[PDB]
Formats: sequence, C-alpha cells, structure tokens
Amino acid sequence: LSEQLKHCNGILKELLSKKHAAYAWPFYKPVDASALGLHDYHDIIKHPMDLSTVKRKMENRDYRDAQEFAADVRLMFSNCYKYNPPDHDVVAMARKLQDVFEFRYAKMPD
Ligand SMILES: Cc1sc2c(c1C)C(c1ccc(Cl)cc1)=N[C@@H](CC(=O)OC(C)(C)C)c1[nH]nc(C)[n+]1-2
Ligand code: NI
Ligand code: NI
Repeated sequence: LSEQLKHCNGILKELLSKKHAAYAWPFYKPVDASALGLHDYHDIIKHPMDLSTVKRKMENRDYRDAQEFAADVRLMFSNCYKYNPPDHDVVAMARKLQDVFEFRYAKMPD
C-alpha cells in the first residue's frame, strides 16, 4: 500500500500536469475567498481543500492510505459543487478534472 500511495502520487502529478491545466488550474491553490470577493465561502465550506494542500500532505507522508488521499481529492470537488450553482463555469471544470481522477483512481493496484 506503499504501492497504492505511489499510484495516488502519480494521479496527483497528472492532475497538476500541463495535460489538464486548462480545467485544473482553479484547483491548484487554496481558494482565496477575500481576493475573489467570496465573503461567504468559509461560512459554507467547513473544510477547504486544493491540490497544493494534497501535494503537501503527500510530501509530508500525512496520508496513511489511498482512501485518505481519495477522500481529500473528492472533498475538493465536493466543495466546488456545494458553493457554486451547477451550471457555473468552474463546476464544468471540476467535473472534467474529477473524471480524470476517478478513472485513474479506479486503476489502483490491489
Ligand atoms: C482561482 C479560482 S478558485 C475558483 C475560481 C477561481 C478563479 C472560480 C472560477 C474559475 C474558473 C472560471 Cl472559468 C470561473 C470561475 N470560481 C470560484 C467561484 C466564483 O464564483 O468566483 C468568481 C467570483 C467567479 C471569481 C470558485 N469556486 N470554487 C473554486 C475552486 N473557485
Ligand atoms: Ni505515514
Ligand atoms: Ni471517499
């Protein structure tokens, strides 16, 4: 399951890669709610998450198993789906990146 964590790290690297940058970019760093004018963001989203935070957690050996990693990546998407109306541009981006994630996560070594 060090094997499994390596698969997770590969997925993370892919999500951050140029291949997917057109839709991944909003998820690169924490939402800066004040900068964006989203003064209700932290009232609605109790547990912010983004790919830089996932990357720091992976580098620090925070995640003890693949399931913990996947829960954080999915939290990041869920936050987007919670905050924004379903027809929003950023939601379309989240759905695309989540498709990339879920398909490759499903290829986890046993
Ligand atoms: C850096 C980031 S983080 C992010 C966004 C941006 C820009 C965008 C966004 C990204 C891409 C495109 Cl084409 C459009 C919007 N939207 C906001 C919510 C919003 O409504 O913000 C505006 C007030 C529209 C700025 C949002 N929700 N969740 C996330 C992760 N984001
Ligand atoms: Ni550990
Ligand atoms: Ni989960």
